[PDB]
Amino acid sequence: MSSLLNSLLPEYFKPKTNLNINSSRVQYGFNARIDMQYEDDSGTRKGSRPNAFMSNTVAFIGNYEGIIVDDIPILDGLRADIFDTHGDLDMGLVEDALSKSTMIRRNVPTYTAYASELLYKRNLTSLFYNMLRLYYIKKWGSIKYEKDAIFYDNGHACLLNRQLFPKSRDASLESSLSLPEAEIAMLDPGLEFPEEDVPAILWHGRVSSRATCILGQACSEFAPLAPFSIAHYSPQLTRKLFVNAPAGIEPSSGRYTHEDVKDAITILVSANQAYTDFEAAYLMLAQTLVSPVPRTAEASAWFINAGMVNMPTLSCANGYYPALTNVNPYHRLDTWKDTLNHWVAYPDMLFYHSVAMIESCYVELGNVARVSDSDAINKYTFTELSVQGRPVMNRGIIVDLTLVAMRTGREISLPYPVSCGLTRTDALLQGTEIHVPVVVKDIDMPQYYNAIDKDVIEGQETVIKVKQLPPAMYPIYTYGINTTEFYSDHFEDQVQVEMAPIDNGKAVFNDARKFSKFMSIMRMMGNDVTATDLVTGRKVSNWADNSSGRFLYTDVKYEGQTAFLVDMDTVKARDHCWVSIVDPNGTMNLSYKMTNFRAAMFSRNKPLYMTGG
Amino acid sequence: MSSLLNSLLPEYFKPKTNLNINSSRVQYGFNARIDMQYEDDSGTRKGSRPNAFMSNTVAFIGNYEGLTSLFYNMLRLYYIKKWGSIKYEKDAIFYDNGHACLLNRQLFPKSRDASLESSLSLPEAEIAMLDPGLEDVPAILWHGRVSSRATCILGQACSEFAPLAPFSIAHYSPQLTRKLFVNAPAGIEPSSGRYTHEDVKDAITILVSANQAYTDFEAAYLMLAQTLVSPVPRTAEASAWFINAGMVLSCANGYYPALTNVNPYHLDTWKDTLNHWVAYPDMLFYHSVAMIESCYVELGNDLLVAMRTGREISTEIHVPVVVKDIDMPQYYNAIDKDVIEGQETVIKVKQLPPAMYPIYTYGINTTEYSDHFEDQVQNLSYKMTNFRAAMFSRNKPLYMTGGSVRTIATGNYRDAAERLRA
Amino acid sequence: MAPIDNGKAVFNDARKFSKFMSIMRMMGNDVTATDLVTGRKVSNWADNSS
Repeated sequence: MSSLLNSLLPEYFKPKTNLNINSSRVQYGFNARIDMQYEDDSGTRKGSRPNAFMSNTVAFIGNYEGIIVDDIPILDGLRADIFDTHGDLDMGLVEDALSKSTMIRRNVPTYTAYASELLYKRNLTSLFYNMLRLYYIKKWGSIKYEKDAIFYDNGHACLLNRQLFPKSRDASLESSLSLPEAEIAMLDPGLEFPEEDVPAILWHGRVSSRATCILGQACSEFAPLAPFSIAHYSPQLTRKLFVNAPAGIEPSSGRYTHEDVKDAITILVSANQAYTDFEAAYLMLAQTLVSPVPRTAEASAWFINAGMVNMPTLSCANGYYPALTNVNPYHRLDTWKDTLNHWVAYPDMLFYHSVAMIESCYVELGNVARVSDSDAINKYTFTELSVQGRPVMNRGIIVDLTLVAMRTGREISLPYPVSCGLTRTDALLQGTEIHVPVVVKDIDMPQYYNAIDKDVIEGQETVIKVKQLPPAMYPIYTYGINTTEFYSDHFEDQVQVEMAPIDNGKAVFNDARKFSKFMSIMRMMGNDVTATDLVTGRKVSNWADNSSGRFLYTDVKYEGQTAFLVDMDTVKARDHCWVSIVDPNGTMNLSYKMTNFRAAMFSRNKPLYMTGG
Repeated sequence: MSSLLNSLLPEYFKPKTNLNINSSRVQYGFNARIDMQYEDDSGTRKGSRPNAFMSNTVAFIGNYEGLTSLFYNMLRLYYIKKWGSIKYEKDAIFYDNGHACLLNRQLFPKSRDASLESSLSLPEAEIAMLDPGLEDVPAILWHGRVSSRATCILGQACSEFAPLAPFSIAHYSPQLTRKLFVNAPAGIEPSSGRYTHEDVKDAITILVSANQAYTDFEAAYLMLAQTLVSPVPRTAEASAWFINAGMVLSCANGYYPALTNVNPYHLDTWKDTLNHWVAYPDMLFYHSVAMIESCYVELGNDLLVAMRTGREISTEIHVPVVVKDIDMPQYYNAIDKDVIEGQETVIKVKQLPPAMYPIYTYGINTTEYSDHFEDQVQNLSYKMTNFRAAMFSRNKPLYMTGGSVRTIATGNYRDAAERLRA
Repeated sequence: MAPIDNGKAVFNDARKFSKFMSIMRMMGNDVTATDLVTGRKVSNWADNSS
């Protein structure tokens, strides 16, 4: 659905058609003007950063694995005459329709008997999904993946691509896949009895030399070398595929450009009258196009084990019954062609729709992981109460759309309750410890991170124990539309730290809420604060990120009693465009204001500009 | 966006069509009249400055690195041919106060002496014909037969730009494409080799009309307004901006011409920017000066223009310097505290000073710059009247030629009933 | 003063020069001005009583 994914984009964001991606990493964000202020008994110290960049790093890598599952049939496309008043295939009008057609008279009785099974095999979502992936593989084919590259680095802990993805050879996206071609046979109209477990599709005129090569590779096994997101592992959809084209199928060309795949899709949707099937395939790819680079080192727990993609079995019986498809189809919603028409016009807009969906999900799974099991709407039972339909199983797109509904705070409506796509909530529902690997840089690491060893020499491969999952992304596109006090994504905010002159700079934060806001605003002002917990004896640093530049409370990496000693004569000025706290006395009052917003994107440490219409 | 950048010019100034630029440096300002009145404890004194010239200096020198991208290069080819007699000398002055001096050897190493036409030697990309029947190469529509001259322009527009002299409209750009299909019913002619600046206008006007790429042109027009000219710094410290080099094609109309028909989807003022350029090409110079002034003024405190006008639009740096007088270390924050006339030293810049003073945007909104018309400083009370724009080029007056610019502009509605806000 | 000036201020008026130099001494700051015409120097710390 192009419509609901379009509304997620910000108001200030004015997108153009073409986006020239030339790398496997993009820093999308915005430039804002922050007017910071520090008030005290001595006096006020004002600062102003005219261009402050808040970013979320998004990559084209992510381990996924496809499995063939059984899903509901999509009945949109068939002629409106055969349907009854309620909206189900009234068999008796089918026998009437086949009799008054251009069919062979000896086949009518034998074909009508099979109709009861074959007419309820209508799901082309798997074919459109694979054909969409072939379009983007050939378009952005020049992107590279290096084996010994930096997946994450925060100074203390480093995580390489070798650690997360073993069995991985370095290669370009174009050179990753070597797809073998499936047989595309021509359907004989004078066949005695239809062959079930072999799908037959319709076509307009002659199947071109390039269309054979595309359909051949779409219905085949994806066995990748490099762990790319649009070239993940998928099983063999089918062995043979019939095509009811009176004009003969030309033999396989071998080569094809990305423009020839658009030609193949537009003919297939038009002939078969399968627009709702395409809408399902569009939302499936929107989830699994780009995966987020983790915000913190301990936020890599989401991407350790491979999340399963639910691809519905390829099943189509239009080739055997050409009469039942015509120019007057049955459809539920009137705006049923809108998703295809949007893709044909603006193909590259899917990148913006993809980041909008994953940013909406991973933000909400951040503040869903921080609720106790003893509650009404909790970790296990947040999907059931929200869903007001009849899906086969609460997985795939249903779990991702219900998280978007919670974020925006609106009612999302689909025509068919289809349950296909990636399932994200895997590591959450397990509710166990996850062991993420890390290579150390400094020697004073295991004070900050909950490491397995207490003394570790530099260049050693260690393990961090992550219990509660921290947020993987910070809200940027959904900034101050449905604000919560956890993220604290306000335009205006203030904090009042109360100290007396008798105290020699040392302040104890009994409250957890205002400790988070103090540590966050001090980082906007470019000050490196290092607090120490009095009960446990661990340490936390506000500089635990190089993208957003905010401090979330999950950076403590421990749930206990709140007694944070901060010494305010060890505050160090780190960044440029900063206000100085030389020597405070009395009550401190910090405050900021974000005034205007301008969309900005970065790639290879250079500006990435939007071009076209 | 013509109507946006046209608004930035002052209400009194209305420039003429043509402007014969014959140098790499242009002063622009106004001749105002100041009526001062002084009062203190000793007594009162009244005077009057009859003619006072307040001006900035803007140049065609700026180190930069690289269907909107195609129109961008086609526009750059137009101005290379038109103003293709501007000389860049390597051992010339960039800034000169009296104590310090910056040469063009410094700020621009890896440069030689060349004219603007002699800077680029562009190769030609293959312009092939798309035969109808074929079932990372763009295809564009065309009206009738592709002319012998039109081939050479499209060929050079797609090719790599590799300059010798640092010029603003000849900056380094990567190769757009290798091939470019043209769905022309009549076959294309082979490339001639030579073309006039007038022939590039004919190429742009046809390419936009056929493809209906009016909004793509508007993007390229604004994109060139930033690059076209660069500021000459106000003081020696304001050279810190221009040390590090600032960083600056797909179409499927040829394949599927059914998608582009007689009823296109569009603002109702979506053909104004092209209609403005095709009528008055030399007006871009004034729009460019207006834009780069607004940006570099507000950075002292791109679409910075909103912060300037106040309307809704829809590490220490090591500057290399030359010592002219022996007493230089007293004024500038120099590394070597003892110097000799001729020595090349380096000065330190921590906070970036303003590169330009408000001239066109003088008194539209006054900050405490203190660019008032009337002000009482505490006692000095002055009044500014009788503004008249004047431009100087190569220490002589540069006069505007041609006729008076008549307004072209379309209303918010043609025959549209309801404003579907969108 | 403007940011273009690197701390250096010239007092054309004699009245406000006297008030600046006096209030800076209440604040406990040792200012040393130099006359541009003659080339002599004046210090605000020229008394230990008032």
